Amino acid sequence: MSLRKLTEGDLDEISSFLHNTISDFILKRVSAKEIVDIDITVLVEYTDELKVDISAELYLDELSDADPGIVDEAVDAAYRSLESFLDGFRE
Repeated sequence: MSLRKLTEGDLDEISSFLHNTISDFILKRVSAKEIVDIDITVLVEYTDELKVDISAELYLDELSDADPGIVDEAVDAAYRSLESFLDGFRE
């Protein structure tokens, strides 16, 4: 481990990195202009043990047509990119 004392700042740098990771993954899956909107909430908590919880919603136009997992791929890509980003600190 080679980081800082995890408080609101560090935890939001991670919440923002996770939000961008899903957003950029959604943009490498389907266009921001085929999308009506996206709703992404990243939660991180510490109660003797560490919790990280990622909720993402992807709202396409009533005309678009995309893959039956394209959102789940973004959240999984964020969780697995977090697990390997943490391999840089926890192995």
